[PDB]
Amino acid sequence: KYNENGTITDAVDCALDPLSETKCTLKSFTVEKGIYQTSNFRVQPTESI
Amino acid sequence: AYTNSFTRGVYYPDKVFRSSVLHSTQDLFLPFFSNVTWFHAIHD
Amino acid sequence: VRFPNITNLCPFGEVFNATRFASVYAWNRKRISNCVADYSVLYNSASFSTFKCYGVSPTKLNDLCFTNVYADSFVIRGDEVRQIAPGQTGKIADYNYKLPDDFTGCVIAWNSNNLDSKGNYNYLYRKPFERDIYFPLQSYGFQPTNVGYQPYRVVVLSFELLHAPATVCGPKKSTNLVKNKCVNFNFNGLTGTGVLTESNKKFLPFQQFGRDIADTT
Amino acid sequence: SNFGAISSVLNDILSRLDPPEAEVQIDRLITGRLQSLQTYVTQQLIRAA
Amino acid sequence: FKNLREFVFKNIDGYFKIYSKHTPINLVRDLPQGFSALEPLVD
Ligand SMILES: *[C@@H]1O[C@H](CO)[C@@H](O)[C@H](O)[C@H]1NC(C)=O
Ligand SMILES: *[C@@H]1O[C@H](CO)[C@@H](O)[C@H](O)[C@H]1NC(C)=O
Ligand SMILES: *[C@@H]1O[C@H](CO)[C@@H](O)[C@H](O)[C@H]1NC(C)=O
Repeated sequence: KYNENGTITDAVDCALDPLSETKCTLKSFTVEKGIYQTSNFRVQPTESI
Repeated sequence: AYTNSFTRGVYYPDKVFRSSVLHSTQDLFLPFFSNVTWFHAIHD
Repeated sequence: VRFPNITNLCPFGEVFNATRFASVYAWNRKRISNCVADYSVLYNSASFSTFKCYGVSPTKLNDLCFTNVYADSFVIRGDEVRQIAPGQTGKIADYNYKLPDDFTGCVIAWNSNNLDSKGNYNYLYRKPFERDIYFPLQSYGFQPTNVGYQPYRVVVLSFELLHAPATVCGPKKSTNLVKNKCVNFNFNGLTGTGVLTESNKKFLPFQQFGRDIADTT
Repeated sequence: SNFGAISSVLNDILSRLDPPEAEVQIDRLITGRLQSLQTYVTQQLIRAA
Repeated sequence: FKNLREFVFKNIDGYFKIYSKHTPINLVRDLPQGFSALEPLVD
């Protein structure tokens, strides 16, 4: 978040938690009441065959 | 010893002036609320 | 047209006319900065066997300018000249001298059959811009009687065009700046049309350009 | 967006490449930007309905 | 402590990039909580 003087005054770490993921998805530091689709769950492989 | 990094570790990703804007960028940043090793210089 | 009012000339002669080139296993990387880079000399010169640009066209280099320019200087065998390019693979491209596949710049080479060849056994070969200082180490015996087996002196000019303060700019004179009128501007190689006015935008000392939502200046 | 081009900025393509190469990079931007307008207009027509 | 000096050191393709910020503090025990962005100084 850049303010009127071009100074970064805040920031969101998009992988910190589900709320931060929502804030990054909506490109805002404020999230309105509701349900948002923010990402996709995918099970990762453990080893190769 | 370890401490809480909180919201520290954010730097300007490039040399472009921007203002009144929310900008999304991917770079090597210190993850928020991560653990940073705490060293001492008393009596490291 | 605006460029820093610097009159120093860039030391290309110290790279291209060097007494000795380094080996490819231990290639040199010279920094070129704080100077005027006239690329017409290198381009127009007939002494080069090749002058191939992957980044920008060679005739645009006179207008365009860079934050830094680096000259990677070393000796290879003639048939291996083809391997010094983005997207290439092979025993040289993969083992001793790798370029980024997004490399911006020009690869310039000429033979040294009348200078380095004797036999000359001082040239040894073995990530992008890595210097890797039964062995993997092999060398050439360059002799004047060996075309594809003759030594070549290759200089790779790596150009950084990221929008930041420029230090290496071409032989182009600046003009006066006119405010509050529609003009065709060129700031350090960045062009466009618009009205230039005084502003209250507090750029930080490291910032050279500002941008809008559309990524325009 | 680059759309496969070396740069999203049209002037940066033109100031760096000769026409035989600049045209290729520009065609990539034209296709992407023309497609972008078509997407916009279609959405406006549906929304207008 | 009176002075907090934050730095970032990273290496990209052989370039050692340094960012930093100096700010006054009034805290001895640990890092102060808050937000401050670091500008680049050296490459
Ligand atoms: C910008 O800097 C001025 C001091 O020159 C200050 O008064 C103003 O509040 C600053 N603006 C913001 C958004 O912090
Ligand atoms: C940080 O360290 C604490 C122990 O002091 C531990 O419980 C916690 O899980 C660690 N967190 C991370 C993200 O490593
Ligand atoms: C190298 O020397 C020749 C004269 O033999 C000169 O014409 C050429 O421009 C010089 N090269 C550079 C890069 O200055």
